[PDB]
Amino acid sequence: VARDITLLECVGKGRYGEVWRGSWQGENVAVKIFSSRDEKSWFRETELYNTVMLRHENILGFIASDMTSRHSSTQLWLITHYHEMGSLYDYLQLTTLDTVSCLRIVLSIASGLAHLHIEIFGTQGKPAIAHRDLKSKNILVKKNGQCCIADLGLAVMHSQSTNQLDVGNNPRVGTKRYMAPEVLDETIQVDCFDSYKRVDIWAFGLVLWEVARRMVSNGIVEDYKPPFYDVVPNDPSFEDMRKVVCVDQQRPNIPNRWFSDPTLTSLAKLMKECWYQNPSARLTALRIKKTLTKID
Amino acid sequence: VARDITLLECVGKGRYGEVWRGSWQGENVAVKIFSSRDEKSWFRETELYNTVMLRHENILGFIASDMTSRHSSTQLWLITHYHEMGSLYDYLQLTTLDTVSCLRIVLSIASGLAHLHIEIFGTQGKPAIAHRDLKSKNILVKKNGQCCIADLGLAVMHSQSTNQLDVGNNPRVGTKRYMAPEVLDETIQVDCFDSYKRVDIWAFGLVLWEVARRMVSNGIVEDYKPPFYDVVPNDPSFEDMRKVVCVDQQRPNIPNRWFSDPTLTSLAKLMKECWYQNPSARLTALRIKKTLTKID
Ligand SMILES: O=c1c2cc(-c3ccnc4ccccc34)ccc2ncn1-c1ccc(N2CCOCC2)cc1
Ligand SMILES: O=c1c2cc(-c3ccnc4ccccc34)ccc2ncn1-c1ccc(N2CCOCC2)cc1
Repeated sequence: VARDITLLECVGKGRYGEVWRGSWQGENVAVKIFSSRDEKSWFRETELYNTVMLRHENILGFIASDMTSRHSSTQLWLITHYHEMGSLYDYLQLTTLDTVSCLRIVLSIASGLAHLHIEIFGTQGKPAIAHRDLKSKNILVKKNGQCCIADLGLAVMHSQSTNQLDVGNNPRVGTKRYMAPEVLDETIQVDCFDSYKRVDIWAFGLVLWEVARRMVSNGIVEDYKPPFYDVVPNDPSFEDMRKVVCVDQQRPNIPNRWFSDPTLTSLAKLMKECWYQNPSARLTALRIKKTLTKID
Repeated sequence: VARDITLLECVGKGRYGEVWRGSWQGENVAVKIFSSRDEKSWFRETELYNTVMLRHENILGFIASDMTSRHSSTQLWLITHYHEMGSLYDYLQLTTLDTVSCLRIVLSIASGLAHLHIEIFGTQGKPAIAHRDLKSKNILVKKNGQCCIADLGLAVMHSQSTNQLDVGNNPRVGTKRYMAPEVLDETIQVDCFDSYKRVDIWAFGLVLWEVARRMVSNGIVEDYKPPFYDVVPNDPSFEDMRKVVCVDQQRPNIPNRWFSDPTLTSLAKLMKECWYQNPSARLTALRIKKTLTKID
């Protein structure tokens, strides 16, 4: 089917490869073409899409995964639904948010992440899945104002039936800017599936921060900024992050104007419960989901 | 609701209190009257029945918990379904088993234990529950040849809605005869919920041993004996058990004649995989259920 996709324009590009707006069967599609060095991620994401029943409103839906030759060389493609509003990263720089829009975004993400983390038994079930590269560029905004989570190339899996933690075999590591302290300082218990969920929760708190900044209260709003924008450069090194997060113990600042708004007050408390040093102390995805469902 | 029951005969009495066949609305019921020293166990088990949807064919069904004044003293009652075949401890002493009835017993136990251990979500859900006092006296035999698990007095609970382990406040500790190595040597990670499930699997392996001895093969069967009958006395001390299980690494002996019967050969393997010194190496309850489902 890759043969029948017309590529229209590149809408994203990095070390991972490229993403194109494509045309297939009269519809827009997104086509990720992986770079020659990220093949293990293609393989992992193709694995999940072909073996795990993983359909959910807030998880990017796959159309197909192909191996195609483009002028005497094999490319690995992932074809998915196309979301014209773009990633959450771009969207937040192009608009501000009201309370309703802000809460739909962060609840839809929590709902997606809770569905990954929870094992489902029986016929149409799935193992537990930790994401491990959660960030605002890996979240797409839908026209209905909810989001969906993309990029399963680092997923780890677990099934209670087995002692079996399925970590794959991918040299890729998570985005440094969003790595939790226990990943930066290499004390993460790599044999414990729960450790990976607590890493997703750390990174979720950062996304929550990023989105809350863009909700208007009392007529004012903060500029879009990425986590730790003030203390690390662009493309921060491993050591930059370790210094800020581990040695200096820093966390994103809460703007004072948030305390004059009850929603932002509740989101401030929530995000700080994603950031405890002790990974065991952090909220679960399901607790976040429930809490955001009650926030008004 | 304790006034609506008439106690007819005491069918058991020990350190824990007493159990009575009572009469209620045309049916037998079991009435456990707790001893004064075991008040916290009544409280825990009343806490569970009041806060947890716990219904399963292989878990002793509760009718009510009540406080009542008899003899000018307060008795704490737990009123359950009654099983005239008695506990597994009684039944194994009354009779021998054929292959079908042996597998029906130990499968149904695995099935109840798996159900305790697994967390269920939604409106029909429940937290994960570890039992902590599993033994043949805490398992009742039903007329249909299946069993149900009793005695949640030491239960510990866990759910994906909170990273806090819900332990009791109960000084009571499990039956020493069945305690796992990591309990006896006090190396159990008291903060990790998984380690309490692993304690149940140790004990389940011991129950499996007791049941297996009573399955006849090629006209051979063993007398009923409790685990470790040959190396500790009745009512063994904590040291008695630690010397056998930890210091000497002893394990219940496998009768040679089991290796002449394919079923008992499969049961011997399954026991072994319950008895590893390393708790994390042990099978899960769900994998035991699945294995016993496929053993013929
Ligand atoms: O980039 C995408 C996109 C990417 C994936 C995708 C597929 C496979 N793997 C991924 C891993 C990480 C993140 C995304 C994917 C799936 C669907 C997608 N729909 C849309 N756009 C996208 C479309 C437009 C835009 N502009 C930029 C800012 O606003 C206006 C237009 C920016 C992004
Ligand atoms: O003891 C029971 C029994 C106990 C519970 C029960 C309720 C609440 N908590 C518990 C905690 C641990 C164990 C059991 C319970 C529930 C149902 C029960 N049905 C039957 N008998 C029982 C009845 C008779 C006998 N003999 C065996 C020897 O030949 C004479 C009869 C032995 C046991």
